[PDB]
Amino acid sequence: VQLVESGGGVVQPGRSLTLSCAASGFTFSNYGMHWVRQTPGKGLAWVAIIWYDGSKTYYEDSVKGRFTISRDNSKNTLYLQMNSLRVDDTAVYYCARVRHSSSRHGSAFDLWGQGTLVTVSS
Amino acid sequence: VQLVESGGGVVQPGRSLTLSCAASGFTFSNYGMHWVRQTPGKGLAWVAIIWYDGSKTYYEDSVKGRFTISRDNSKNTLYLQMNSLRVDDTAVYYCARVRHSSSRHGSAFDLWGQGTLVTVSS
Amino acid sequence: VQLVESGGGVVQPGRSLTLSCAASGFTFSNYGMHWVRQTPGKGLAWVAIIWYDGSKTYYEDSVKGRFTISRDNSKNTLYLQMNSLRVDDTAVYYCARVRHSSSRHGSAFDLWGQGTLVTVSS
Amino acid sequence: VQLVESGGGVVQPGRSLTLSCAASGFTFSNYGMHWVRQTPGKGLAWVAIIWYDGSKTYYEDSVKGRFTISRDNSKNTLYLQMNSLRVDDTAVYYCARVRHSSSRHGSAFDLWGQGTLVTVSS
Amino acid sequence: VQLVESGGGVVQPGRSLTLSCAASGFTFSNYGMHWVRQTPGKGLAWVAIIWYDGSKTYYEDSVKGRFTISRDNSKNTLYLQMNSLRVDDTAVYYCARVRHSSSRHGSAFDLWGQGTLVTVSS
Amino acid sequence: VQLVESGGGVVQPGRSLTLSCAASGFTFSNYGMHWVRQTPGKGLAWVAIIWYDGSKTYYEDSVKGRFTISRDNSKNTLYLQMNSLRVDDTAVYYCARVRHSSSRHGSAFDLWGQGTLVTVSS
Amino acid sequence: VQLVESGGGVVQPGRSLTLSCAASGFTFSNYGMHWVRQTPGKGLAWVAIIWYDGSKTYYEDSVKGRFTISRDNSKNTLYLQMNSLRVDDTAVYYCARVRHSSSRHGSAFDLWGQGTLVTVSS
Amino acid sequence: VQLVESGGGVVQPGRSLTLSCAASGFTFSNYGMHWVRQTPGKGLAWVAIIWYDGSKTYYEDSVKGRFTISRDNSKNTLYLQMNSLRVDDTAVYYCARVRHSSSRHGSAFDLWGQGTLVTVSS
Amino acid sequence: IQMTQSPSTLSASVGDRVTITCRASQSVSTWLAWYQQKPGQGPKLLIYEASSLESGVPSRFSGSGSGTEFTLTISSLQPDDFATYYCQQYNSYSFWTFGQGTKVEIK
Amino acid sequence: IQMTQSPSTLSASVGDRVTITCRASQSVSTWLAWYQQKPGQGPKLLIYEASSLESGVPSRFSGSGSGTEFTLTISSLQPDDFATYYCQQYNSYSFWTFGQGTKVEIK
Amino acid sequence: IQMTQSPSTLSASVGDRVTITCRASQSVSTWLAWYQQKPGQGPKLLIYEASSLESGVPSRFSGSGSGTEFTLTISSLQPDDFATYYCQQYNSYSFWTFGQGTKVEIK
Amino acid sequence: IQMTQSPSTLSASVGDRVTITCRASQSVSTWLAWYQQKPGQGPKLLIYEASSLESGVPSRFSGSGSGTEFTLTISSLQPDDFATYYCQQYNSYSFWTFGQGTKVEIK
Amino acid sequence: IQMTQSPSTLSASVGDRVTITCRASQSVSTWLAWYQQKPGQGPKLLIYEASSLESGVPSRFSGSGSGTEFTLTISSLQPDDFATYYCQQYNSYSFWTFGQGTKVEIK
Amino acid sequence: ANPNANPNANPNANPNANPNANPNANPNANPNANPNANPNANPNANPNANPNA
Repeated sequence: VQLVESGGGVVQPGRSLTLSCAASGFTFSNYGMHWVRQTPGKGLAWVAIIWYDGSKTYYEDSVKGRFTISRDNSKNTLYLQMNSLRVDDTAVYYCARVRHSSSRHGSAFDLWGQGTLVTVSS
Repeated sequence: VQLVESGGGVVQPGRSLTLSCAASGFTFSNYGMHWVRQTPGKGLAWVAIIWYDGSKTYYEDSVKGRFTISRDNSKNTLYLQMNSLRVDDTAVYYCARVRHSSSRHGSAFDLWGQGTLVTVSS
Repeated sequence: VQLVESGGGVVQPGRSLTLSCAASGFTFSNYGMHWVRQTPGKGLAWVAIIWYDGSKTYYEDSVKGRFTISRDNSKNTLYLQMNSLRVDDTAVYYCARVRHSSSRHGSAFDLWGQGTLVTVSS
Repeated sequence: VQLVESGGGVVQPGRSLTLSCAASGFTFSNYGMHWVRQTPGKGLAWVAIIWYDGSKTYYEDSVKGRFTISRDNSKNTLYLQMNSLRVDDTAVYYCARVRHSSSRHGSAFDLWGQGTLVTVSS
Repeated sequence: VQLVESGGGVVQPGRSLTLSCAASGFTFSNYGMHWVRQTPGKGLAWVAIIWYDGSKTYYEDSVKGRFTISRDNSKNTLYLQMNSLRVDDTAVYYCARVRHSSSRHGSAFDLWGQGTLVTVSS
Repeated sequence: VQLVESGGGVVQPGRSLTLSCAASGFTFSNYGMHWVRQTPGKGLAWVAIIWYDGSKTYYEDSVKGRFTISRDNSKNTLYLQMNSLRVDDTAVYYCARVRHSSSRHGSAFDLWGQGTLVTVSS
Repeated sequence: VQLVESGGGVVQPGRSLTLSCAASGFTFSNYGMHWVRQTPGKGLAWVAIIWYDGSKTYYEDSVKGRFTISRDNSKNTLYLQMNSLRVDDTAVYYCARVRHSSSRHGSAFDLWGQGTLVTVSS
Repeated sequence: VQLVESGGGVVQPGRSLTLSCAASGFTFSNYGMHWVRQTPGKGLAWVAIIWYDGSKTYYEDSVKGRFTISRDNSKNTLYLQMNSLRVDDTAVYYCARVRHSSSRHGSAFDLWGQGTLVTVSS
Repeated sequence: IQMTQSPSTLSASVGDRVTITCRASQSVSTWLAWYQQKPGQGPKLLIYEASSLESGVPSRFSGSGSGTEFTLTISSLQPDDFATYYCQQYNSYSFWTFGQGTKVEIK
Repeated sequence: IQMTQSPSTLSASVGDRVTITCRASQSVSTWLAWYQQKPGQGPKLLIYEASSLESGVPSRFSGSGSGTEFTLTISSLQPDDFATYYCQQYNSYSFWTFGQGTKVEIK
Repeated sequence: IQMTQSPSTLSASVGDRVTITCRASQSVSTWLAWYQQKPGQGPKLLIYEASSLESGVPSRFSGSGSGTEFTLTISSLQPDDFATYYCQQYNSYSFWTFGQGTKVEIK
Repeated sequence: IQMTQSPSTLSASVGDRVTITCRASQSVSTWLAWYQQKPGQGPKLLIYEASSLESGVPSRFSGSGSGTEFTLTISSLQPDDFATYYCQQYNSYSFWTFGQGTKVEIK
Repeated sequence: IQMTQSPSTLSASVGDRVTITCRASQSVSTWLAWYQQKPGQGPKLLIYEASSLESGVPSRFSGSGSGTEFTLTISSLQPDDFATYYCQQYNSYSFWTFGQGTKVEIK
Repeated sequence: ANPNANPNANPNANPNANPNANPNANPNANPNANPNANPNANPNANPNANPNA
């Protein structure tokens, strides 16, 4: 039961970079997944959520209109297409899996990835 | 973001008229919407609410049983089907979007349309 | 609008009886409802209360643990399961609806049912 | 309409046993099915579910990774294959058909088989 | 785009009568068809569906086990074979072509035949 | 109607210890509770109060800023999280339930727990 | 692997034109082909499909009944018999081969012809 | 019902080798045939297929353009002419017959040959 | 889902405005269609998905609604449009059921 | 979600009135079903959605309740109603769980 | 579609119960076959369609499954059935691919 | 299903990074393709199923997305990569449609 | 919802008792979770709903509180448990936010 | 306390809602599904077809 990302690297400000997140060992199409940053010198910061179907997506107020999260249940893969990058977004991006809850109020992130480093600089 | 209505015009008393309200530039299936009149010589007056699903609805005390509001989330529209119109109902009808609130007490109307003039006379 | 009960009859002391209360003509899932007794020779007496959701119930001090009030919003009904019936419980049972109130203090019982007769005797 | 199981018997712990469930008299390729245990001295226990196609499948948390459920819509037959049977898994296994529901929330198990006995002992 | 029924007439109760539906002017083998009854004094009532291949059929509860719908893609025809007719089943029978829909939820019945009267009496 | 506590022990001065209180047999989410000490050689002494919702709390003048009281209505629990203990806190901690009263002034403590011994020593 | 077309030219409106498409280097009888138009000033537009044997064809709604697509597996050649041409119908016509897919949902057009010119004017 | 091949041996890389595989005891003119490789250290591998007439042929992607399979219905024999052999072609070549199936999806290989060893080395 | 219509009979003249109300016993989302059956013929589709218009139908006919309240509004009643109109629902997991039919009559 | 039924054993005679009560440790709304397993056979559905009757079940059986309290009532016990009655819940995001079941015996 | 077998090697004795598991990378529906190759011989068909038996093979062999998890069960091992077993799939639009194969040895 | 591509014209130099965005008016799942048409030739497939690469295409080309937002990413622009790129969708019950096409020019 | 933790750095020795305090700027009810991120790895959930333990978490960890004051108590600190602990809130209508994180170091 | 419906509430999406698979969803066949021809289907040769007479 493993969850690994990829697609990081160094890109100049204003350029677009796309991340991927391959899930293995569990039924991926049953879980709504999150993307979480970890900027050094700051705590974890939430980024986006995909609602188990692609039907509903919510973003942090600082990434609306520049980040597009979409999932592919057929290949067990997430995507966070990042457009118009700026120097702020240099952070490690984590995938998160929402725990099953016997209610309607959601649950915490149990499965976390290992993180892919995104550097935005000139 | 944009919120434009239609369906105005002139009808005789006792007839029925249906208004529409097309929402563009934002996710419509996440917001509970309102309808608001504006009679010249008087202030705004609330008319009806729709609870983000069509599950729950509320009306002004003077329009119960004559006005029916329903929404179509697949096409991003509202429909305030007005029946048994009277000379009182001469007004301009606006749409309103309920602002997101981090509580359970709702919030104010943040996005308003340009209004359609509905005239009832003989 | 209308509010009609059922499920009355005659049962032996100690038996269990289930009452029903079907509501029509209004949104039943919006109002908290009550059950009220009427023992001949005595005025009305309150029995239970259901809090518009089934979340909160409060019973009379003499029927705590022998009466269970529960509501079904989908079929527009009320239920008052009466266990360990005694000879004292011979009374006509009414349904009551709490009036809409613009405060945090509730209101009086406006819509009353026609009442069902429950007789316990040997 | 008839639903009968088969394939039960006595095996040693750690071995593998496979059950089959032949459905007759109804359109089998339209119903989601279940498997249910009945351990003597205990109540009925749910085991697995198959989603009318093989597309989705959920298991009880005590049998995850040891039981495999799969269906053959062309022959009108279910299969629950047991791997690494333990002393606990001795019970009677029933197939359960999910009732047709005019909604999105499923329904109860109406048509139950005669069940087969699975004994694990040394 | 023509759709013509046939096979109507007068039969005694308990006897078997078979209808046909000759399509013309379009690809019959591309559409799923329905049969709809019209008993005078009532509205239209659905009877059966055929799933573009003969693979899936669904019937009304009052005709299950007595009506057998089948199609012939090679001659562009339908067939509703009735067995054990009753005095209830006297009506006018229409074919219906399911409209092409860019989704998985079906569509309305666009093309209707002219209908043949089936009379069951003694 | 049973009230039991837990979380006692012996801890050196300056450490943080969290007590607990389990409620069963009554609707715990309807009552405001207390915590009371019983130091041998002295009488009882009030410590904290929780206002049925967590909205209001009050403390003894000698434990303000060191003892925090909070309750989980979903799990029927109370917590008195104690920080920076002294030798003067050697006492037995009880839970107390405030009796229902038909006024705006409250009532005495009707249901008392058994008590957990908390000892602070070097 | 090559796909070469012919039969284009310039004709007056209302006439009939026949295009061809000779395939070589692969088993043409195994492939369902398409025809695709390119009108300058506009992107590509789909025209017709042939289902690997002649059983099924589908046309764009604007060319239904005027374009007749057909194939001859013995000569490895498509045929698009065009009737009643209009000034709209001038564009470059491409053949497209459907890529082999290990599913039932089709695939993209991998092999494309060099295109031929069909001009209509008075 | 016997399937025996021939034409094996050891040849140099770059040379071309042709085998023969004759059928006896059944109507070879009615059943399509396969060729299957068996290399040491790896499971079976499929090579080619003949569609009961020689009209249609399919190869593994690793042998396309170098292998040519054909049949002689009069003598009940298969011919697989290998060209441009490589050292990776060292395996045992098996003739296989497709089982008769009352459907259109084919069937497994029921009748198998004995195998000829072909080794390509310097 | 029991499907009901109102009014059962509607009198109107040429050039008037006509609204026919269809009410569902249960929520049918936006899956609904309106037919028109002239006497002696077969019903013809007018509105599908309760809002869109079938190809070829004159722009006079229009409809709206979602949930359990639907209406069909004719902006200008012509001599052609005097016929019975039926309301059909095809919900997600529900079968097809029709209304009782409202007849538009000359006044 | 743990479902417990009381009483576990319920003696009754022919023509009596019988009530079997099922309690849920967490709110299960109206999603609940009652079964009947005569010994040596497979259980048969009697009530679904806690109120409705499965087709073919006699009108004697009825059920009521919502939230966490439920009750199955038999208006008149028959000679062939002496069997174990079970309780099931199928909530929104909760899996299917069964109660321990109550046995009805002759008196 | 890649076919894998588990376990690669399984030791068993005469009369022991043998189960061999074949797993699919992509769902192959019901189309699958099991073959048996003794050293120095040509493999023979045992199970076609993954459930039915080829004529002439003893009833000891049996198989079941659908989707991606297919297993072959030998109820009573014999000193004849000691051979290498191969898993083949022939899906609708996919070509014939074979698994690596498992081998059984005398314990 | 109306398909739109943006930006219509994208000036770039050799060795730069180019991303072309394709947006679908409705959800087209993962069924989408990308083409490249040099002037005077016939288009050749680059990406099918919105993620996979056609055989023989350079590894520079890459794409991602599902639903309504699809992008094509060229890691290192080459002097033979200056051509018009088209977006195609083939949903389950929808027909094949193409976008207007963006032209990548020399900066 | 602004979420803060104290103390920022907590020196402790093996076998000592550790308490970490998480304070929320608003009422988050009981919706809160505790994490643990050793250097170079991804955070692992320990406590969910502020009291319950995730499967596989050692029994040493425990948490309590409601409203705006939460604490995480390690009954016996092990050499394994030296890592940075994060506090998360997921209220009803509020989005997920994380605390700054307290680092537990050897004394 | 007022046990009524509180008509002034938050009528919005509730973004922190369970984003999971809903195991109890209807596992049946959905009879009201598109019975049409699926115009976009695999038009290829189906290499695994009956190779006999």
